[PDB]
Amino acid sequence: AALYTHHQYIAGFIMCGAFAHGAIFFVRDYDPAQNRGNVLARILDHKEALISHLSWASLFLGFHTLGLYVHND
Amino acid sequence: KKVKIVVDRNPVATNFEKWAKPGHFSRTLSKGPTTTTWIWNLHADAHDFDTQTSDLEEISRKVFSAHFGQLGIIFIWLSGMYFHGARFSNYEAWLTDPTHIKPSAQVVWPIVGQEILNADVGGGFQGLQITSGFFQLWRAAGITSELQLYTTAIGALVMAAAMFFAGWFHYHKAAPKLEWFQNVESMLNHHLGGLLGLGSLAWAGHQIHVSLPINKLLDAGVDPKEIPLPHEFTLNPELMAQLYPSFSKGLAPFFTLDWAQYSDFLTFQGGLNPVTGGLWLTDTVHHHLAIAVLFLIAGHQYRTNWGIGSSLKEILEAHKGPFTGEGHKGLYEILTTSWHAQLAINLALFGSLSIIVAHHMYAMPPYPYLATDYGTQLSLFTHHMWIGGFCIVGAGAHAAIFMVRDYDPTNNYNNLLDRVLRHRDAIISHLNWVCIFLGFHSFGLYIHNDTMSALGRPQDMFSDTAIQLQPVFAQWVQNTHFLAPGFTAPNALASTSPSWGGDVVAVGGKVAMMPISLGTADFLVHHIHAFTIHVTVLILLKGVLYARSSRLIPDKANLGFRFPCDGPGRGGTCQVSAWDHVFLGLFWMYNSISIVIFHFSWKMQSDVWGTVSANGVSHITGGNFAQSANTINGWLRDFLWAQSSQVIQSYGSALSAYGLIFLGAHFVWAFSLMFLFSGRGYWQELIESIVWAHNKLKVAPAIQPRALSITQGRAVGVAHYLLGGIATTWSFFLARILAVG
Amino acid sequence: KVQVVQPVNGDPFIGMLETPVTSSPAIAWYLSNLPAYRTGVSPLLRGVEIGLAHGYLLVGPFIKLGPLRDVENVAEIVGCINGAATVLILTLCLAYGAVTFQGDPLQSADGWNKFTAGFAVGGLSGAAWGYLCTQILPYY
Amino acid sequence: AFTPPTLQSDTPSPIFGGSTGGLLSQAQVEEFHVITWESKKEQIFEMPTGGAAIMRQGPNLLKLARKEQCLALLTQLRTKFKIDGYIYRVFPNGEVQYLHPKDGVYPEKVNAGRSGDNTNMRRIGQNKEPVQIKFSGKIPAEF
Amino acid sequence: WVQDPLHIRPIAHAIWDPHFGQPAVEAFTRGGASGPVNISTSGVYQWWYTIGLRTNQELYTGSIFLLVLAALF
Amino acid sequence: GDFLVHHAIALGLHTTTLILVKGALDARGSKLMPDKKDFGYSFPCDGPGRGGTCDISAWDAFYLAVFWMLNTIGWVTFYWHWKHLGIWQGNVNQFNESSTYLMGWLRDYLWLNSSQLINGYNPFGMNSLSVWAWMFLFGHLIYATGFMFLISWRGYWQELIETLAWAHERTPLANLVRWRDKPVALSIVQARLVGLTHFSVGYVLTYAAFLIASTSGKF
Ligand code: CLA
Ligand code: CLA
Ligand code: CLA
Ligand code: CLA
Ligand code: CLA
Ligand code: CLA
Ligand SMILES: CC1=C(/C=C/C(C)=C/C=C/C(C)=C/C=C/C=C(C)/C=C/C=C(C)/C=C/C2=C(C)CCCC2(C)C)C(C)(C)CCC1
Ligand code: SF4
Repeated sequence: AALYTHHQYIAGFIMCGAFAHGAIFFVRDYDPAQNRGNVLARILDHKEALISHLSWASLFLGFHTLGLYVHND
Repeated sequence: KKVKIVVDRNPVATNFEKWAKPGHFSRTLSKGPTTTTWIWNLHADAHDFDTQTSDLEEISRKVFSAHFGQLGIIFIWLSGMYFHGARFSNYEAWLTDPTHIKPSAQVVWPIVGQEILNADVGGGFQGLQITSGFFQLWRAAGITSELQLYTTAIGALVMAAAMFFAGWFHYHKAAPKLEWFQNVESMLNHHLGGLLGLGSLAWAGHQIHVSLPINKLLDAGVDPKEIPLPHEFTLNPELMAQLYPSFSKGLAPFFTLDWAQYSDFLTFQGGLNPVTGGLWLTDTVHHHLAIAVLFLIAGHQYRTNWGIGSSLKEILEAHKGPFTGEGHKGLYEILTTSWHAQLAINLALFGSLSIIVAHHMYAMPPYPYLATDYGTQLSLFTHHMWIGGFCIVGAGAHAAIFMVRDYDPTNNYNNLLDRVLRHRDAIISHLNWVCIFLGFHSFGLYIHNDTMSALGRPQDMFSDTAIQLQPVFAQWVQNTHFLAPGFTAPNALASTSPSWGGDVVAVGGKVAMMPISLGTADFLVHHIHAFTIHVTVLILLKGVLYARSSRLIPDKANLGFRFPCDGPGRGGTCQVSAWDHVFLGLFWMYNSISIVIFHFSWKMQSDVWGTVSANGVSHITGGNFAQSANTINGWLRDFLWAQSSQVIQSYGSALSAYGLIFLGAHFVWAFSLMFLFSGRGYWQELIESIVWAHNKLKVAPAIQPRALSITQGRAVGVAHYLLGGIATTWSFFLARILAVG
Repeated sequence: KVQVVQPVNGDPFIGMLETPVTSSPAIAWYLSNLPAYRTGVSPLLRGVEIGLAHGYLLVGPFIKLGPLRDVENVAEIVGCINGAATVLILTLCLAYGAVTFQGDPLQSADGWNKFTAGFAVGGLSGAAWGYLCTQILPYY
Repeated sequence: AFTPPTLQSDTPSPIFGGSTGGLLSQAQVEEFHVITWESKKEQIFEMPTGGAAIMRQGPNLLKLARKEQCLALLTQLRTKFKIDGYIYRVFPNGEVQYLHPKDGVYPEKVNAGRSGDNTNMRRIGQNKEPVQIKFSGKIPAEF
Repeated sequence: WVQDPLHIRPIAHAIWDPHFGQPAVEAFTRGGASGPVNISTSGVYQWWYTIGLRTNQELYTGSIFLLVLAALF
Repeated sequence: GDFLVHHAIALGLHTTTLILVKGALDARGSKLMPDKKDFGYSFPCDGPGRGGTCDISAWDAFYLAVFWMLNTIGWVTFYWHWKHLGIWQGNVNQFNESSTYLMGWLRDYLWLNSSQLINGYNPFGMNSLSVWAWMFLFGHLIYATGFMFLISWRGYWQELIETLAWAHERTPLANLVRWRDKPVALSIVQARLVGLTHFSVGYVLTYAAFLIASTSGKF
């Protein structure tokens, strides 16, 4: 139990750090002129689709998992 | 000059045009909802009558009619209570055997298996077990029939209609002028004499003629269906004479000043009735007669349309001394022109009164068979404690509001308000030192106990087994109160409460009230109470004092009472307003009252409540408060883990609902954190992405979804936090006390 | 009519008022006659007096409440504890002096350095005299 | 041309009973501020440090700690009294600056002869990219 | 622990704390050690046992080698 | 029960990723702050204008996502621990029937397994599990402290500290000691960091104490 929980918490923190440093890359080291038309620019182009679909997936999962738990309860 | 009645005829026309158009009262709210913030501000500013009109006359009229509406709502509520007692309650069955039938007054329907909630309370009945103490109240009144509850409910409905009609009439047909409202001397004369005074006198008359013979016969022990109806006792002094012989002499002793002859129903006894566990109704009769006379005397002080009397202004202006400059000069003008000043005073005094009520009702149960009803005890105490705390925080909020809006420095020059505002840093500095010192010497004591217990050095921790901290002053006061009857209370036959000392009052095999001992744990919890109270008063007092200005933001009152911040400048000015001070004071009041009710619950379940086994009292928890309350682990294990066993194991029973709310409240509280840790910007950009998704499918609203304002985010967060916490404690208390006790 | 609360120095725009606690002649005399508020006296001697008072004051808590209070040998353990407390507060004084005085003759680099030395030899002395008072006092 | 007025040290102060929000140790080591105005009647006003003072007929002087307190007091005067005042900055060595009515004309009215400091002639997104200015000891909005 | 891997609680390090009472010193003497000790929940005993380390001299040799290696880095 | 818990895990991963991805992409500028890259990765806000811009920087997205990471890993470890605690005792039925509703989690897991942990020290003595009981309460204290920084914000504290500064500069026998650094309340972003650090440390310590004392106690 100790080893599993230890490595799981370590992994969670490291994932948060990976995303934090991706954000820092975008704020600091991202050059639109060099990265023009590549997959990085293209994924910045339609960010609203990504954010809205993450929002839908999370809303669905939360609504339904909570609803089933509450119904059973 | 000369107090009189002044009204305007038909000031307002009774139409429905303004209901069709929301937001009519406020100029800013008008011109359509461009964004949802309009929808929120429509409700947030509905009763803020100050921002709808600057005329104090119109503000006062709106307040008058709103009070009538509130009275109508309260009468609807009372009518509902009495009607449910009349129809869906086992009151008539509970009267015969009040010791074994569990009070109930709400049945549920069959619709989705919720029928299980119908408890097997008793009397051949099934329903939810009420804890509002209405059965004991009705028995103390002397009801003993379900027709009388129906009559009372219908009368309360008629009176609710009367209240609503009165509100409509006094806003739309005959509305008072402003100079009517400002007759504070006449209003005080009528609220001392007419309201409280004549009300107490009328209640004493009722008890003498209804509640006293009926309850005498019930306490002697009679099936209620044979007892004469109250009008029979009232109308002939023969029956009362057989019960209370002094009624054979009539009113002649009263007008002859031979009042001692009324000693058989105007007693001074104290203590509890051994058969019911409540105060003697003769004692309460005498109490109400006495205070009715005292209030009638009090209601003649102030001057009105005749020369005799004192003036509030003259009395206030004459109390000035060397340390205060002008003293109370200008207090009269800032009390009869600002409603928020009166609201602060009245809310503070009302919350303190509610808390006093809670105390005086657990210690000295005033209704028959109410001490033995442990659920009613706990519920009534906790309810009045929470109501008092909320009212006190409201007093703080409205003191701040008055300090922001209705305070002008022209009339408040070198008077008491000016003197206080002119040295606020000293007050706040010293109050913060007191909070620090109390926090250390209250919580660090618990932490020292915890550390010594975990280290295996119980000879070092503060406890009765080691370093003692004994409440010498509280114990001395308890002893002094015990020694009163016959010494300093020569005409009192027994102590006012069996909590000072003496014997154990037990009713129906259940303890009603036994002496409460104070030791080291009681010392520690009382200092915890002092610490929490002091931090709460610090927050609210600092908000009131620095409402206007601050060395950080001198023009704060220009930003209003309720504003989020003042930019990230000066290092950050988040939550600098008075409203945010109220927002934090709510959290601290919650903490304070929660610790108070935890202390009451554990102390009563460990040192008072229990069953008498013909050889000693066997308390519910067995006395573990005296030895386990000294440590935080003791509270987490011997009170919160241990006593939660009745709520988490409630599934499939009648208390199953308390098992759901206990969980459900845990949700709401946690949900509140969403609003308290987050900020508006994240939500605005998230909503921007959501709105793009809607735009792509032509379903965007024409009303802009806007994230909640900063102030509203904080308000929603605190509302949810308080709701979740209070509901958790309420369900836990109720399930615990309805499964044991 | 008795005006007890006035602004300090008669100037109402300084963050003080003179009050029957701040300016009453008894309190003013008592504080001015305290060793700290004596600019004229040599800083070493004022440190000596302060250390004497504070070292002697500081013994009692550990004597009556230390971990080894119930054992008879508590007096000497506590004398050691108070010597250590005075020593630590001494290095506090040195850090403060070496920080605040780097760019009342007490408020100077050499004035404080001597005052820190005077606090030493007097501070340990009260921790020593406190031990002797435990072994010599009749009443104790 | 314009000539800022001279700070007359011997000026009556408002009738004030003493406050706990007045000057502190910062006014003896750094610097403090002085505000001077001229009252057409002796009237009660609200001093930004809590409490109420009475301003006297004629010239009045009042010294505070922060500049912003002085400007808050001056805004109160301009709105509720229509009184125009002057804010000087006093150093503890004796030096005196003249602050708020810098050109005699208030900051909201064009004076024609003022310096256009810190006025970029580009929009808000026309600034440089942080990657281009990396390791420069500045921010994108000052190039 | 090598002899009885299933009936021995692996010891982490010794406890030296001058605040302990006598009962705590009694309660923390566990896996056969002479004084109070901590029981390891890191699973390093199993790892070192599996990879070939059997005696304490080998553990000490590894510690010395790794100390020198850290100095070299 | 495994179905329900795996979907809870899916909710956690998706919401944490939503916060992190949104803060990473919405970091060069939003509709609310079109020039956010001019301010850097971390900054407090953009004043109370335009409705209010609290927690607007990308650093605040990381801040808000750390809570969700903690919650999600807590769900994962709760699931693993209860599944295997049923496994190791041979009583698979307790989980398999009690894990389909939340009161089963609250009662048959948190409440039941906490009996030995909270009994580590008590008025009748202590055992080896006293250190874990103390650590349990210690983590509770740290987490509860972190709420102070998370809920209260710089503005009450600045005025309070400043009144304290008046008190210290102005009291006899203490005017002889002055601060070299002017005491100011923690900054906004710093306070968010402090509250988050307390939250995480308390979370980790509390769960570690519960896990070690609930597994080593029974086995
Ligand atoms: C290989 C791993 C790695 C590396 C090399 C870096 C490197 C860097 N990071 Mg980063 N980061 C990482 C992982 C990593 N990170 C992870 C896993 C996370 C998720 C938590 C983050 C989240 C993160 C953020 C949000 C930020 C950085 C920033 C930075 C830069 C400056 C760091 C700094 O400010 O120092 C300062 C170090 C500290 C202030 C330490 C704080 C104290 C810690 C967090 C808690 C202490 C409590 C303690 C453990 C309690 C004791 C326990 C006991 C009491 C029980 C730097 C280049 C900053 C940056 O780039 O600026 C734009 C920035 O803001 N990182
Ligand atoms: C128990 C606490 C709690 C709960 C329930 C939530 C729930 C949620 N969070 Mg949240 N969060 C929390 C704590 C919590 N959080 C904390 C402490 C933080 C740190 C500040 C965050 C930070 C955070 C961020 C940054 C984000 C979320 C998001 C979300 C949403 C994710 C979508 C979803 O799961 O849909 C499921 C929906 C629900 C579970 C809500 C339940 C539905 C209700 C109960 C039904 C209504 C019934 C009834 C009509 C209620 C009204 C009755 C009353 C008026 C009388 C969701 C609503 C994300 C989001 O915004 O989504 C897009 C988002 O990005 N959270
Ligand atoms: C049916 C009779 C009637 C009619 C037609 C009107 C009509 C009008 N009144 Mg009114 N009034 C009435 C009765 C009536 N009143 C009564 C009985 C009272 C005594 C309380 C008042 C007191 C009163 C005041 C103080 C004011 C008005 C005002 C007005 C005007 C606009 C304000 C308005 O009501 O907007 C819309 C109001 C509503 C759509 C309904 C109000 C919400 C109700 C009261 C909720 C009741 C509480 C309820 C229990 C909800 C709480 C809990 C809930 C969750 C269950 C409008 C022309 C205002 C005015 O003069 O113009 C500026 C004004 O301020 N009235
Ligand atoms: C004997 C005289 C008398 C009595 C009994 C009352 C009683 C009351 N007044 Mg009142 N008042 C009086 C004189 C009186 N007043 C005078 C002379 C003035 C002029 C200054 C005022 C001005 C005044 C104001 C401005 C307000 C009150 C309010 C109230 C109510 C307090 C709220 C409450 O819940 O209390 C306890 C509730 C009860 C005891 C229930 C009893 C209800 C009955 C029906 C009372 C009706 C008696 C009525 C005052 C007598 C004349 C009515 C008749 C003309 C039809 C209360 C019912 C407040 C209020 O609630 O607004 C309505 C309020 O805002 N009064
Ligand atoms: C006699 C008591 C009393 C009265 C008459 C007032 C009157 C007033 N208050 Mg006030 N207040 C009080 C007590 C009182 N307060 C108390 C006890 C507190 C402490 C909590 C406060 C704290 C307070 C604050 C902080 C503020 C006011 C404000 C106001 C003014 C506007 C109120 C408004 O319209 O908001 C609109 C009404 C609502 C938004 C209704 C929602 C209120 C909460 C969310 C309801 C809680 C839910 C409920 C318990 C049910 C929960 C169950 C759920 C599942 C449905 C108004 C004149 C505001 C002001 O600006 O003053 C000028 C202001 O900001 N009050
Ligand atoms: C468990 C969480 C927690 C804790 C420990 C505190 C603690 C404190 N709060 Mg706080 N608060 C909290 C939650 C918490 N709060 C939350 C969630 C909120 C949001 C509503 C607030 C909002 C709030 C406000 C608005 C205010 C406070 C204030 C205070 C301080 C009051 C002084 C005192 O209590 O005396 C003493 C301090 C303690 C008893 C803390 C425990 C320390 C132990 C017992 C002793 C210390 C010795 C230590 C163990 C040895 C050092 C070890 C070494 C390694 C360093 C205090 C430090 C008030 C303040 O600033 O001062 C008046 C203030 O006004 N709080
Ligand atoms: C079935 C199976 C298989 C397959 C598998 C697969 C298919 C896999 C995978 C995988 C995956 C799929 C993985 C992943 C993960 C991911 C992650 C983990 C993420 C991430 C990202 C990030 C973190 C980002 C960052 C950033 C930002 C944010 C910005 C920009 C850019 C950067 C990068 C900087 C096999 C046959 C082999 C085996 C058996 C089973
Ligand atoms: S974070 Fe919010 S409350 Fe704080 S300064 Fe910025 S806008 Fe104002």
